[PDB]
Amino acid sequence: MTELTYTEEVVSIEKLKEDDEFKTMVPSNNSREDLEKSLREKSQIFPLIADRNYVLIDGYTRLDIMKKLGFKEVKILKYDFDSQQERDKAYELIWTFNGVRRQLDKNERLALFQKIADRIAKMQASKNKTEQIEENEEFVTLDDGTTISALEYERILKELDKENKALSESDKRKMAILRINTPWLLKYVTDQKYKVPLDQAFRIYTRVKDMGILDKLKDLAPALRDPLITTREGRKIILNDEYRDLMEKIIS
Repeated sequence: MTELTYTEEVVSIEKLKEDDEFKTMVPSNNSREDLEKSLREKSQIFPLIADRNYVLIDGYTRLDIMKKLGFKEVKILKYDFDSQQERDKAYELIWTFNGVRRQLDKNERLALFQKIADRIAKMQASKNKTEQIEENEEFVTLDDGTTISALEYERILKELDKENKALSESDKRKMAILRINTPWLLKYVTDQKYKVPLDQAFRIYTRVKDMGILDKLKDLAPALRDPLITTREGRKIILNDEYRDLMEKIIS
């Protein structure tokens, strides 16, 4: 992978062009007032991240705040690549500057992590097709035709977080297995509405797959599946064995 280079410069605040995808990459959080006073008191401590053509990659909230605070010019890091052609590079920057961020809870960074890894996967299926064994058996098909195994996806995760500063070894493997084998289940961990813990979601996975009822659970009606999963009360029914009879009933 080519090395990323950039230069530090100051530009008119209106010179920055926004990319609606990058604008919505990072899950909404409660950090606005945080970097609102930072910019209020001591102005710009950190520069924003832009590409060669001044397309904003990272710093959409910060830019919005500064626009409203009268700021006329903003310090940036202009990287020497075209985000519209080398998206993969923009994707990496957004992860680098957000995955470790503390203002983001574990579930919001996981949702970002997946959003990133999914992008990188398509970026590699468009190059390879143009220019543990068990884990390599299962595959998922993204909304573009890009298919991939739990193994490849997991290796992609590691590449994005080698020093495990964002997640742990087992967390990346748990997430990878869920992402490929049971996407509908991962969404519960990713959904802002639920923020179901990963490790808890994975316990449900291994559990329901031992009972041979992975598909019954997946095919359950939302009215029944949501409460059974997004609630601690519901998980007991799935996890604690003294509730087998109830579970079998819920299933059908």
